[PDB]
Amino acid sequence: MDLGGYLTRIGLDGRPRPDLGTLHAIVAAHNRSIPFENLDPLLGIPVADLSAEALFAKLVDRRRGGYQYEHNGLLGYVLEELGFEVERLSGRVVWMRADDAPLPAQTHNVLSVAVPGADGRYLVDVGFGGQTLTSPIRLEAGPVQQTRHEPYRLTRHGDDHTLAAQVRGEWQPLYTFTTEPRPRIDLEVGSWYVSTHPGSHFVTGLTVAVVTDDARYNLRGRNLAVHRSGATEHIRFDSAAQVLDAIVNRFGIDLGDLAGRDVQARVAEVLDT
Amino acid sequence: MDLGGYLTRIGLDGRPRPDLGTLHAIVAAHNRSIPFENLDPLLGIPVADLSAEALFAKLVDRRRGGYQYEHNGLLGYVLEELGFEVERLSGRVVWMRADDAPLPAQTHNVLSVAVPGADGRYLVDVGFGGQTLTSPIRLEAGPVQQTRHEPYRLTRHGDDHTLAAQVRGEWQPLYTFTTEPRPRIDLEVGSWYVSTHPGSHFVTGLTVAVVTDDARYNLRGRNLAVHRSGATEHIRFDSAAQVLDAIVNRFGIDLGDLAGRDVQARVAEVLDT
Repeated sequence: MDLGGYLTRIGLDGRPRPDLGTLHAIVAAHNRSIPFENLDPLLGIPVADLSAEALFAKLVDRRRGGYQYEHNGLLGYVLEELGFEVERLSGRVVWMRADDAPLPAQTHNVLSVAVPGADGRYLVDVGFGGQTLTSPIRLEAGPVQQTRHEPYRLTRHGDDHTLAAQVRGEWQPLYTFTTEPRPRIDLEVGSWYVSTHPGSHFVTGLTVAVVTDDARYNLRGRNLAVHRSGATEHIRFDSAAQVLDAIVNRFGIDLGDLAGRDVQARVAEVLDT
Repeated sequence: MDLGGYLTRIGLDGRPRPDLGTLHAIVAAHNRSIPFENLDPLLGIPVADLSAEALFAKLVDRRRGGYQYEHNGLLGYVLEELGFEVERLSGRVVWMRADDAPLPAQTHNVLSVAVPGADGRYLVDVGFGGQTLTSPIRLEAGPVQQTRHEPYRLTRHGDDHTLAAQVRGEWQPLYTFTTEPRPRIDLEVGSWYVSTHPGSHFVTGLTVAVVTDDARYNLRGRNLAVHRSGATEHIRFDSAAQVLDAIVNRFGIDLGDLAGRDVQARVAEVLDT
């Protein structure tokens, strides 16, 4: 594949080896280089094709970001090519959901990754957005595990795992998942739903995110949240133009890709959704 | 009156001539260089002495900021020494007060400045905090006047003037005042009230502010608001430690003269007040 293109995109060079050190370095570089964004579903463009060709073309060659299926799909292919053993998993997002809420749809995709020298498996997820994992963690229920940012924890009931993050001193469940490997088509059916259902969070508004060594950035509509050590920031943009400026210059997304779609007018509709 | 310390403090040099250009330059330099702060009243230290000796020693020599009486007190002495003619005025703060609110106390102090060779007088106020005037304006009721930032406007009913600012598109009355010149003692009585009454805004919590060319900054307790072109920001500090960090490193306040008074514990008490 075009790993050279991917490695350049994320600010690495040369062929890295399939070891744990490389896994950490790639996750960190991906985190800071390729943003989470849902401009395609926002603009009525489905995310239907999760092939390597499609994902490299968009997230690497066209300097766009993507959402969960695009991020982890891409990284899945990259890690495989490099020599890691990769299974694609699906999950249900429970973030900020009430204790008694209906069961969510399977709308997430994460990776279970092994190094050739079988020291168990690692959860890898660079596609959850602003609160995405910034390190690989051991796919092992029980222990609190440190990362490049906040502590995270896996717990399980049978094969139903829950990933939680310690967000500003408070533990928050993010999503649940099983370890049953999923074929690409089942991920594509999920992605069709998330990118086209008129009630989908990723159809009804705009989410853009990126994570640097120092901070998590998460834009929803006009509202940019920043979580840094010791402080939160909330930046409220006045209008769609400022949002578009942030998209291009803060988040590094080329909107030339979306010529003739009236991005600015659609962003205006979702400032507060 | 040595003015060299003051001029260095605000990032100017030499001896500027008492003209309109100098008045604009000094206001702008003061705005960015000496912050609004009420650390003394917060810590039970009254602001009682508005002599040149007291105000220069604190706001210049000790690299502290100050509140309304200290700012406009200091600038009044500076402007007189340079060859301007200065009257000190008092006023009542009406910002965000209901139409049927009781009459406020006289808690503000502003300057009416005559520039040699120029008609009329100029309102100068570098002590109102985050929304303080960033240009001198003509002390003339009626016309909308441009500043380095937003438009401001004086209006008059009898001898009571109202200063208003167009804040993010909305006209907001800030304070009322008369043009009766005030003796220092009457200002000191006001400052005694503002710095010692247990219900005073400047006794019950922490207020720090500064204004740069690009933004207005206003901190209350743990909450920093920023108004800039196209956006507002709200930064929430985790604890007093980060607030003190901001006081020293962002606002440039030397806390050395407060050694031995446990500034951090007092700030901790008022993060949410």
